[PDB]
Amino acid sequence: ACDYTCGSNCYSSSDASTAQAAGYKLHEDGETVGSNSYPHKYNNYEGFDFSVSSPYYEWPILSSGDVYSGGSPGADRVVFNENNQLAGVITHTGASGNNFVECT
Ligand SMILES: Nc1nc2c(ncn2[C@@H]2O[C@H](CO)[C@@H](O)[C@H]2OP(=O)(O)O)c(=O)[nH]1
Ligand SMILES: [Ca+2]
Repeated sequence: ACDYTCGSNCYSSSDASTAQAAGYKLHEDGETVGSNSYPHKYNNYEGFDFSVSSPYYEWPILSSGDVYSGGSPGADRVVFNENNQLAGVITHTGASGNNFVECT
């Protein structure tokens, strides 16, 4: 079973932790990758009720299992905070425009 289901993409807790670890390191080093400059601040326009405090940052999580290193980000993202705590896994899949919905 999936710990996080983003549209049709299936992720385990280990997949999320791995992506988060990569995103947080770039965050700490002040580096970004990709045309959308990931990781970057997640403003939470959606108003999701995360259990951890902000600021929030988003980083792509890939269905391929690989760690994001540039190129197409896909529709899924892991959201983490300044304390390197996982806030949630969200996706553009099933959401209108550039909005996000949480992965179930
Ligand atoms: N939907 C959404 N987009 C956000 C949020 N925070 C930042 N963004 C960014 O704001 C713009 C919305 O059009 C995009 O550049 C989007 O980046 P991503 O596409 O990389 O997520 C957020 O909380 N919700
Ligand atoms: Ca996996």
